[PDB]
Amino acid sequence: XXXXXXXXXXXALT
Amino acid sequence: DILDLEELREYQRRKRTEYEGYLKRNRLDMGQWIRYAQFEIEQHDMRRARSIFERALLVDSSFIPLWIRYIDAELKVKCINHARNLMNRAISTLPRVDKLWYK
Amino acid sequence: RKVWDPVIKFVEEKVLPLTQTDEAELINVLLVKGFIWSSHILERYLKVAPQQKRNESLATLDNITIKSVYEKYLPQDENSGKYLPSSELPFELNFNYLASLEKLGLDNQYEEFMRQMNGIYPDKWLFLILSLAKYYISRGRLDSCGDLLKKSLQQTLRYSDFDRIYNFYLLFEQECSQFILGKLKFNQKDWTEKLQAHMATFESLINLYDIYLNDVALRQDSNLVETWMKRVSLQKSAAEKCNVYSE
Amino acid sequence: DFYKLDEKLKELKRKRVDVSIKSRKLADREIQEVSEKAFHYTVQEYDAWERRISYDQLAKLSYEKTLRNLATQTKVQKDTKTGKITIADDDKLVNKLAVSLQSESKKRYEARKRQMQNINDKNKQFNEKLSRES
Repeated sequence: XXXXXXXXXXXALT
Repeated sequence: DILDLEELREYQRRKRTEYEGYLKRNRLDMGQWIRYAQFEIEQHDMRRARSIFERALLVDSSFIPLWIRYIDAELKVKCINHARNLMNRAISTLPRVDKLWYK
Repeated sequence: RKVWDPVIKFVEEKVLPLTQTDEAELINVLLVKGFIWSSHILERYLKVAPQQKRNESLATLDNITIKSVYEKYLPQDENSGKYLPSSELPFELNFNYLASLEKLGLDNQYEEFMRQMNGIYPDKWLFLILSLAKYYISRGRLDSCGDLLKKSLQQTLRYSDFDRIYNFYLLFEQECSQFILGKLKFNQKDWTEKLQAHMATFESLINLYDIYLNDVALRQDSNLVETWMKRVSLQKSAAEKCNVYSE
Repeated sequence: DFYKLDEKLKELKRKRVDVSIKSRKLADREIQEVSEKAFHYTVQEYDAWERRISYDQLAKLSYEKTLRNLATQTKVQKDTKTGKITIADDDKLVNKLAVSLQSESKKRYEARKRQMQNINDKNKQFNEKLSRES
């Protein structure tokens, strides 16, 4: 609900 | 209960009117006098408290718990010289009561 | 959009960590001395997540990610920038971060964290001293294990907590001597014989039991005479009693 | 060397098991804790055993008691321009007297409350008064 994830995405060994 | 000074004034008016009405209708209830004076000590208004104790003494100067309450009330608020005047007066009016001398 | 994933994330955390005893704990730790997408799901949510009940589940996974996010929840030092513990975090999560630094072998950072983590915590005085003993056991620093336990055994103000450190030290020396006897199965082998003898004579703990047991009481109640007289009864009746009465 | 050392280690391990067993029991208890002669008394001992109210005497006793309590915890000029005495007394003792009166008032008040807490409140107080009368 903080919505600080604007203009970014989740980050391979995974 | 009380959030504002004006609300404190309303509360104090109501309680003072109550106590003064009862002491008007029956002045000889010394305990009622004592707890009215205690109410004014709770309001931190020592002038009113002193006045109530003085009026109570004028109703009956011979009643020893009233003297002890007044003296202790003065001492509790660090008013030592007021207490000294008061105790000197107390023994001066009632010299044969051991309790005042010991106090 | 994040809140649809934790049901699957928690279930994955159940499967992958599940697929991944006092004496044996020391034995295995001594033996060691002879020498990822799931994290990113949790790491993405924890940028903006509300509570530590989520953060509990992250700690079940890995270690570089777990370090890297917790660094944002640990206060900096005023001039070193070191990651200090906080009372805003609850104790279990602090221990998880400690275990993260321990698993990554970031030795100086670990011990620097332990200095503070002892410092901020009374009551948890046992739990961290035993775990710091594990840090010394797992690594090659066998000397400092004995020195730690010795310099902490003479600091116990209660009998239960004494019993915890004492039985641990007992098991440690037994298993260490047992381990290094088997190693002989010539300078390194001379060293094995020497240190066999050393641990088998740090076994003096079996001799001095009642002296330590009453020294605990002399720490509780130093000026209670009957336990000074008991500490006279336990000397070996060889004009040693002069030393006790003098003290 | 190895055979005797191994046997010593085995016996020491048995002794270790014994000592740890005893220590565990001591800790268990530690946790569990936190879970015709008349003819030989002196005259001194005999005169004390003899021992085992007006407002004036009560006042004297109160004065004595306050002096006991006072003991356990341990200039004058006249202004010519007013005619009034001045006292140079220490603020620490003034404050301590006020605090003592406050705290003793609290103790008396709360003790009487505890006594109070042991058809109507006045009616049962009247019945208790009648039981004291009898």
